[PDB]
Amino acid sequence: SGFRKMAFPSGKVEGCMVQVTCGTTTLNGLWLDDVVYCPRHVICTSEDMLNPNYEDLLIRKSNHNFLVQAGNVQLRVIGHSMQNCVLKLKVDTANPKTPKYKFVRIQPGQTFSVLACYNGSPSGVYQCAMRPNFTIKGSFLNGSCGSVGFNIDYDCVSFCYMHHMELPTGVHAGTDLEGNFYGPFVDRQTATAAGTDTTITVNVLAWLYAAVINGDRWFLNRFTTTLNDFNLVAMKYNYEPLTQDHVDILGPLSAQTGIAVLDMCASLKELLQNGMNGRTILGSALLEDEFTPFDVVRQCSGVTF
Amino acid sequence: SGFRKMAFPSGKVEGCMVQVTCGTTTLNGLWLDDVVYCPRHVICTSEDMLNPNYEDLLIRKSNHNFLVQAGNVQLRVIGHSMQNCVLKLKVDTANPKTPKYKFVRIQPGQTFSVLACYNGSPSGVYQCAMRPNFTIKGSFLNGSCGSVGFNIDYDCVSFCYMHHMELPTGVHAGTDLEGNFYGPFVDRQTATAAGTDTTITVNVLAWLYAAVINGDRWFLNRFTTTLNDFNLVAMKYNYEPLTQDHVDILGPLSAQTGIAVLDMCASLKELLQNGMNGRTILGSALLEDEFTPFDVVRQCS
Ligand SMILES: O=c1[nH]c(-c2cccc(Cl)c2)c(-n2nnc3ccccc32)c(=O)n1-c1cncc2ccccc12
Ligand SMILES: O=c1[nH]c(-c2cccc(Cl)c2)c(-n2nnc3ccccc32)c(=O)n1-c1cncc2ccccc12
Ligand SMILES: [Cl-]
Repeated sequence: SGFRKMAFPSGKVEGCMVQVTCGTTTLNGLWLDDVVYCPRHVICTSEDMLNPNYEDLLIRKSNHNFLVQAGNVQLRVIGHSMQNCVLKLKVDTANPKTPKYKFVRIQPGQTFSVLACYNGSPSGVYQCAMRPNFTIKGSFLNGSCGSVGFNIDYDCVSFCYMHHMELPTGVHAGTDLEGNFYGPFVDRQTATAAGTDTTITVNVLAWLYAAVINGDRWFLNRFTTTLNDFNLVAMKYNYEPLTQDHVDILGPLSAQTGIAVLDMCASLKELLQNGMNGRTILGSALLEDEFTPFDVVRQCSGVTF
Repeated sequence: SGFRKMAFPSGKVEGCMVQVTCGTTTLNGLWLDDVVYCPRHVICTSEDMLNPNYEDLLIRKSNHNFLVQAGNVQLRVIGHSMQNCVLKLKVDTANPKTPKYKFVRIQPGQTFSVLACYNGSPSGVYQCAMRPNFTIKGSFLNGSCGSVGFNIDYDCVSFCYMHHMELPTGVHAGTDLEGNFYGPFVDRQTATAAGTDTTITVNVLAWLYAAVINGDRWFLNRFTTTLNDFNLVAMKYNYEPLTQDHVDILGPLSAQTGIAVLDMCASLKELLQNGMNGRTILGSALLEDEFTPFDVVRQCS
């Protein structure tokens, strides 16, 4: 029993983190096979960050301008290229600790484990969700760029996030590993801000199932709802639409608890309309929305990697 | 910016996790140099657990009755010894991935990371605290025993917890890596009562400082309190007393923010007495008590 913010074991990713230095800037890179991936703004001075044309800025660099430190060994850079916002440094040595891996782009609401690093060295690991407004509520200090987010499935690490920037309100923006930012954010100095956010409905439902699995049941009720009737209520409370796919993905939790998804939806409807009336669910006084259905299954069923 | 329940990277501990089988029971062990540590109740059946004579039960076991597997590689046990409530299984091979390590016994209120494992393989990693009643609010299923808690103190892995049992409350109890239980719990079936779980006041104050560092300031006020007067309000609300040592440990955060510790006590006093009035602090509608002062400094600077 129990339910915690639970990250994937991070060892497979730790073995891939390196330090990348260009000029007076140091940040983190991800070393997979014979390529090191890092944010392309490693080549930028703070002065460069205004209307930068990265094609100019990168042609003014050579291989010897990049210093890649992998523990006690210096990897020699033998080529470089950029894939949209991600710089790819070709090195002379394939990382012998490369895990089985994929690059995936996740959807708003999906979660991942962040391995926060400084100077190529892992510092901590925590869970994040990609918010509907395409930010993440991370914990990142100066020097954390190039830290990555990932999920694991069996023996395969699926990298889905590379950290690039902090926004004015203290939330974070970054790219997938193929170099495309999540959301309208850009690796240049602009006066932009995160937009209005919403609550990830399918995740709140997953977490209510986690609560039932752990014995917290006070919020259940006798009612059911149709999917459309639920969504008419959800929109009023700034919740994301629940799709039929979300209902399907919640199936395993419904089977394990015996509570139909639309029955859970009626429970959530009543919590939104009445509040929690001083009670708590899994130690929280708010409805938690950064556990996916799979996060609940992997934790409550003891999946290993 | 930002503030998250952050665990230490688990890779150094992953390299020490092994599977330990005795009879039909499989749980986890910790492989350091040529020794594997695991809960001694691995040798018990559920019927043995009703009234176990661990000394007699261990005498009856042989080295070959302990099956140890590191990944898909089998290790041969060449000795077995009581270590309070854990077993030390001597094996043929020193673990080549043994990190620099020490065994530390932690204090109530201190935090640590847990690598939850099943059958010798890792499931996930999370942060938790040793509660004032010497339980931990973990996430553990059947088969998780032998999973360990740890901190990474600079150049060294500090192992502080090995998991042994879930109490009827759904919270968890275990030993340090010397095999001595935290709290009054025992590795046998009892009508074990758990003490009063109280809130870790020094940690709540640390987390309020984290909130100010991150820009949440609405809860500060111009009232004042003495330490004794604050502590009277604290235990009214089932908070632990705040000691002079706690005040000094909050020194670095009070210096960074410019807010005296007793002035933050005045803020916490008002929050306890009036509530939050529908506002949140660091994304929470409740006061968080599982970040130590050290956790906040580590994460915020
Ligand atoms: O580390 C970083 N480096 C840089 C940086 C980029 C280029 C050159 C240089 Cl010299 C630096 C960041 N910038 N700055 N302007 C940007 C504009 C668009 C994109 C990224 C940007 C940045 O946001 N972060 C940070 C990341 N996460 C948390 C942080 C907390 C506190 C301070 C910085 C944090
Ligand atoms: O895995 C475990 N194994 C055993 C066990 C011990 C001896 C023999 C056998 Cl055959 C089994 C546990 N027991 N049982 N009585 C005990 C009495 C004192 C100490 C430990 C005890 C135990 O509590 N746990 C568990 C640990 N954490 C979470 C759990 C969730 C759900 C079920 C079990 C959980
Ligand atoms: Cl809360």
